[PDB]
Amino acid sequence: KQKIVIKVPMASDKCRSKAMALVASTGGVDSVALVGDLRDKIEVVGDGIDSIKLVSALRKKVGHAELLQVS
Amino acid sequence: GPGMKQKIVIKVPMASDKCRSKAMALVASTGGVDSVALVGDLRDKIEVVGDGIDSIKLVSALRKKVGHAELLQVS
Amino acid sequence: KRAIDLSRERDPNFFDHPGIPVPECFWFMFKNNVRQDAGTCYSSWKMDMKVGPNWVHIKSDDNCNLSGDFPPGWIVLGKKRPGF
Repeated sequence: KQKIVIKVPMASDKCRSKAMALVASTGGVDSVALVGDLRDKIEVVGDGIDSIKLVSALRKKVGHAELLQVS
Repeated sequence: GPGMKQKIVIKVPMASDKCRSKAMALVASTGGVDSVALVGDLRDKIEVVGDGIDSIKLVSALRKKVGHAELLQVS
Repeated sequence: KRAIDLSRERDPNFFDHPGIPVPECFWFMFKNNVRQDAGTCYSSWKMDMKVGPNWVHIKSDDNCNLSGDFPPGWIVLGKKRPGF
């Protein structure tokens, strides 16, 4: 079980919706929280999540996702 | 809950892990949602926190897109 | 089990959502003294919860004691979380 935090630059609430849907759809997810003043940091907790693959998926779907924390 | 955020709990279909993940994705995608978590003794419920969430509209959307859904808590 | 003992109940599944205060209580729902579900809730607060066939308004006091008009065979009980 890990806590992963990813910054996803958001152009709009459509970006936030897409990013949250993608993360929450991921196998092994327990929880997802959208945090930050601009609601552009995603905290995801769960088991067997590949943080690099999740960042790559967000880069493809949304925007230049940046990995902040894996713990 | 105390303050300006709503917390609700919706029981979601457990047809498969993928079905439960589709339900998670739909709720997480909803306007005004801050956070979602799998809760319940059987991890068959989604707890969602945010503001301006229409719990009844969300139940209807889950039933349309995913499978049967049931509101179980508002706080 | 079939005798309620909150001192021996496993902690519920929970997530302390970051956008809201951390709830102080655990609740446990029983039918015929058999655990059906559990979660977190605020002390000194109120919630509406589906308890068997009925929607029930549940109040909590400052010590996580819960009150509500539960349908026959059902009860929801509270206790303080660790550190509260």
